[PDB]
Amino acid sequence: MQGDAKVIEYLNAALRSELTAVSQYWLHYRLQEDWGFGSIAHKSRKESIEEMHHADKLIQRIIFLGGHPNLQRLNPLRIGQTLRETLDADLAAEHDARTLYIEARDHCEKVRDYPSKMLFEELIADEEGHIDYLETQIDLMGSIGEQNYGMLNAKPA
Amino acid sequence: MQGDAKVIEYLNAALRSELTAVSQYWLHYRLQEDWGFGSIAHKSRKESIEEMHHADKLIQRIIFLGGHPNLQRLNPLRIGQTLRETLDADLAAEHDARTLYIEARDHCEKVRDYPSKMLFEELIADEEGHIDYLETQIDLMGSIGEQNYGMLNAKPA
Amino acid sequence: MQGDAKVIEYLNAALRSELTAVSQYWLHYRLQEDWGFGSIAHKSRKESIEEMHHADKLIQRIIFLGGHPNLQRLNPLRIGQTLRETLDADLAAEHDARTLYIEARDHCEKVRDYPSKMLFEELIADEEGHIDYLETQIDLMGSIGEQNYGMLNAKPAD
Amino acid sequence: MQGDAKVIEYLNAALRSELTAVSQYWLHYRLQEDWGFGSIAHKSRKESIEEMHHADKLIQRIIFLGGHPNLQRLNPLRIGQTLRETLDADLAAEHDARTLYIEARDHCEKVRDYPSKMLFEELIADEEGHIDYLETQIDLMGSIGEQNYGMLNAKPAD
Amino acid sequence: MQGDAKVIEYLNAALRSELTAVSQYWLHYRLQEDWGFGSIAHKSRKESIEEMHHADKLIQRIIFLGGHPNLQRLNPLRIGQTLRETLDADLAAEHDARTLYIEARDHCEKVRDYPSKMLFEELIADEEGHIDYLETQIDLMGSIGEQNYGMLNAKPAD
Amino acid sequence: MQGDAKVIEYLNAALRSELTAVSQYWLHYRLQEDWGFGSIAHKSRKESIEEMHHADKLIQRIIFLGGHPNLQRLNPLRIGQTLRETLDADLAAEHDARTLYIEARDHCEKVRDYPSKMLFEELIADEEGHIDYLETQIDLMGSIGEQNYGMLNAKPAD
Amino acid sequence: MQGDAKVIEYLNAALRSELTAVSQYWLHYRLQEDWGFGSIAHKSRKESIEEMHHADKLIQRIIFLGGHPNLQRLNPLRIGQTLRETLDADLAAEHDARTLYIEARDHCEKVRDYPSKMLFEELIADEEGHIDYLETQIDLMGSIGEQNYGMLNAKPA
Ligand code: HEM
Ligand code: HEM
Ligand code: HEM
Ligand SMILES: [Fe+3]
Ligand SMILES: [Fe+3]
Ligand SMILES: [Fe+3]
Ligand SMILES: [Fe+3]
Ligand SMILES: [Fe+3]
Ligand SMILES: [Fe+3]
Ligand SMILES: [Fe+3]
Repeated sequence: MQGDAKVIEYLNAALRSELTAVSQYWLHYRLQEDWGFGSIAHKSRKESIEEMHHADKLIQRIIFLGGHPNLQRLNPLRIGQTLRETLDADLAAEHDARTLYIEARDHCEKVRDYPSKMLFEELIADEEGHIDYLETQIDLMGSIGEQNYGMLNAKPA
Repeated sequence: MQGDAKVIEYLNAALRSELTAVSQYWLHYRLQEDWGFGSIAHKSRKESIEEMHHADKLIQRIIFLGGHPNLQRLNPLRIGQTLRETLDADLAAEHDARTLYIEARDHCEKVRDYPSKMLFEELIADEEGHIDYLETQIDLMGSIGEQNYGMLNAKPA
Repeated sequence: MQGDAKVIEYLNAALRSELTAVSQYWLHYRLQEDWGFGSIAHKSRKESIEEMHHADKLIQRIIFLGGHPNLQRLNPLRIGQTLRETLDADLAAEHDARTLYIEARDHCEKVRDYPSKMLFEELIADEEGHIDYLETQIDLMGSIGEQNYGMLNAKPAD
Repeated sequence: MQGDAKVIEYLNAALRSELTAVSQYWLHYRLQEDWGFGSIAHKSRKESIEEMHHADKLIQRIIFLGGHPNLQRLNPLRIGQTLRETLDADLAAEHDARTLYIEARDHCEKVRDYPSKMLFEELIADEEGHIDYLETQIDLMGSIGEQNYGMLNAKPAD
Repeated sequence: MQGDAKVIEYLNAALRSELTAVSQYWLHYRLQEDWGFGSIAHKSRKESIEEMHHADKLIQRIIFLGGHPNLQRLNPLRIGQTLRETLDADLAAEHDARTLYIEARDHCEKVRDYPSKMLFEELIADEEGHIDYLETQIDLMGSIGEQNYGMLNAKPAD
Repeated sequence: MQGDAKVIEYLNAALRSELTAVSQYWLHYRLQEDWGFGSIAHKSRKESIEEMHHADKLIQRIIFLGGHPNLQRLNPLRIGQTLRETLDADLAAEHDARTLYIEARDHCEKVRDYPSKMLFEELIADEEGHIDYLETQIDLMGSIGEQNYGMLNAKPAD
Repeated sequence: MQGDAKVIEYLNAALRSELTAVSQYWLHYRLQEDWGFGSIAHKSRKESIEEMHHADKLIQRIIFLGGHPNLQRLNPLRIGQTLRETLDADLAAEHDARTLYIEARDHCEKVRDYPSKMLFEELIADEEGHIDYLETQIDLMGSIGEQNYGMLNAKPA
């Protein structure tokens, strides 16, 4: 069924966002494990699959509203060089992503597209959940220090 | 059955004490886990539920003696800002709490209310048990140091 | 995640509201048992634990918004002595809570803090189903007598 | 091991008041049951059995102490003539023994017979459990009418 | 159902002699055990419990008959001072009650109270089982020396 | 938890008392087996391990009171050579212990150190049940002969 | 059966040695766990029970040779104040103990009491096993350092 011409645009921008978040944590998963931190790299992995199901949902919904999901392009990817940079790249991502999901959110009701609104309500809560978790790591880290952090976050033969 | 007008007062003061200890470790459970120390925050949690069953018992006993359990007010809550302050706030609490349970204890026999006395005997042993455990943490801590302590006490993705 | 300073005072209020509720539900639990009404007593035990999870959910979130929770105080408790007074009493508490919850949800909707909004909206349903329930006991009290209602909810001497 | 002369008879008045308890309780069981009130009849029965166990512990302790248990005569029993009277009559038997037990509990403190001392401190808590129970059964009875309580404690096809 | 006045007291002397039995037996259990003779102490205990059951049946029957059980006082008990004396003293308690039971068993025949009649004809066979038992334990004792019998009935690490 | 310096010397004494007991019980274990009395031997093995837990419970607590335990020494051991001398011997040790335990509990009651008090009170029951037991073997020795008692507790050549 | 009057003396001296080793590691088990190092305190415990079965064997054997096991006295107990002192007190013990079991060993054959010799062969191998393990700890320790050591060796709520 024909859907708000703008809700779709918003849903595409969103999709460009998760798809970015996907390649970015996936790429982080593989850097952290190769650095010796396979336990945060196990998380970085599940966070990527989580974003995977996010885009899946978004594409589902667009096609519903008779739109065309632009998968073709990503936004600018951030890649840390150090554990801490990895947790910032994610934090700064989840923040941008957020600001957007609300502004898109605040639009779906105006056009009275409510299920598409509570798919932003879902995402917002997810992201914020993800924000919660990132913050704690960076508190944890800059409390016990960046090496213990890594030890705590690695594994031995 | 009508009970010593004072044993009741004592039992209420006690109740005001556990109920304080409940909100204080519960609140600590949620601060420590958000700081990255979910493993001491798992203990802080069970210690709170332990105090939960304590108040439950106290209320049971008052109502027995035909008294009126004042749940309405708590004492002054202590909240650490740092792992160590968290383990002191608890220690100083368990100490006060103790001094009291004995003085109340020493009163139940005089008025010859013995089961109410051996409910202070229970609590005293509990608290002291809890004192035992706190002390060890603060020895452990100020031996291997405050960061290892936290690492030992946290968890990774 | 630096939260809106006004959102936090609303959640802090809901906290003091729920903590209050924990206590007043838990007291009626213990009075009812001792009076005899095993059953309704067992139900108030559980509705207290209900709140126990809500008080917690509030602390969780407040802390995440960078706020500082306040368990240091609670509101005026309504403790009945008859059985109907227990039900009247709980009702009034729920109504109060819901009036607060509806208001806090609107503040959040207006700061565009949506997850707090969905907490208060999931909070409202909670209290409202509670309400539905209580209004049924009192509904049933009117019908079968303020006395057969006690026996229904009384456990036998097992 | 030779006990304090007086401890070895506090034990024997506890034995006395326990055997009467046993008889009394068991009579009510058999009464409350012929009357129609099976459930409370059954509680009445469990409680006889718990005194059976007290009696035993007392007999045991005495013999360890080199004293001679006196199961010969038992106190005057109170037998109810209605359901309401049964609980009453059982509440006084209890109030007595609890009073007895304390007075003995501290004789033991004085002669330094701390395990006897503990026995009694334990026996108190069990007679207290029973009182809290009988009281509460009176509150309930009192409030849901002494006629419905009657029926809450019956059976039909059992 | 209103019983024959006399049947409703034969039942009550059987009740009497049964409760004494119970006490007596149980005392020997606790004695025979502090002495070292655990096994016979344990038989002594099972048998207390079987009288517990007789007492009950008697109490039941009386109440059906509209009579008032009299658990108030019990017969003079015979307490042994040696293992040999315990069995002796238990053998007379038995010879008595068996004698009592028959005399009552045919009162019942005469008033036509055939189920009471049967009760007693049953109680006989159970006191007979016990006699045959105590006798036989005397034969044995008598023959393998009253010192070995002692030990055949003991335990070591139990 | 800075403990009363006098409480600690009492627990230190109980420690030396129990450590002593461990050893003397464990020696009778090994002598009895070698003499033949498998059973009573197996029992002394276990009563030694009993103490093993008490010696431990003392160390635990002392350390918690901020004290310094002393395992460096023990008291004069009583080692019998006959089987009755083993039983006599253990008795005397228990009596000694209990006299110490009763005294230490009173010191604690008076410093208002209640958990140490409840340790010594739970310690007294321990030794007293032990006593009960030993006085039964010797009780049974008097009865069946100082010789059949050995055979009872002897294991056969399996 | 009557046994070498000296093998017995040696076996008693030995017994005085294990019994010393028993109270010493048991006492160490309880100090280390109260300091926050319950995982080395779990070992210190099993090492004590191991020595328990050692004395048990020794007493068995003496009584066999128609001797009288002197349980009455212990040697001078060592008690560390710090994890490291705990691992030295044990090391110095196991060393003394050793020197002795050989000298006793070297005597059982001369008097041609061979099973009593291969009970010293057992003990020697045990002790040396125990020596092996202590050494490794003190290498491990004075390599990663005394705090990591303790962290590695403790546990959290
Ligand atoms: C009068 C005060 C309270 C009493 C008497 C009480 C009592 C209890 C009891 C008895 C249980 C578990 C039953 C069992 O398994 O044995 C329980 C569970 C629980 N309590 Fe409370 N409680 C009190 C207040 C609180 C507070 C202030 C909180 C925190 C806001 C809280 C949070 C919880 C939670 C979350 C559980 C379930 C376990 C879980 O899901 O984590 N309670 N309580
Ligand atoms: C002399 C004092 C008495 C003592 C020490 C005593 C002891 C006991 C004990 C120990 C049990 C079961 C405990 C177990 O299973 O370990 C029991 C059950 C029973 N009691 Fe007694 N009793 C006494 C007197 C009585 C009396 C007066 C009655 C009333 C008729 C009675 C009737 C029964 C019956 C019928 C049972 C079997 C119930 C069952 O366990 O299924 N007893 N008693
Ligand atoms: C002659 C001296 C001792 C001997 C021969 C001895 C022997 C034994 C043996 C053989 C076992 C376990 C049986 C098995 O499962 O294989 C044991 C267990 C035990 N031992 Fe001893 N022991 C002695 C002294 C001590 C001391 C001084 C303590 C500490 C105070 C102690 C504390 C324990 C404890 C607590 C257990 C049971 C496990 C536990 O609950 O932690 N023992 N002993
Ligand atoms: Fe997302
Ligand atoms: Fe507590
Ligand atoms: Fe709620
Ligand atoms: Fe009782
Ligand atoms: Fe019979
Ligand atoms: Fe002991
Ligand atoms: Fe060794």
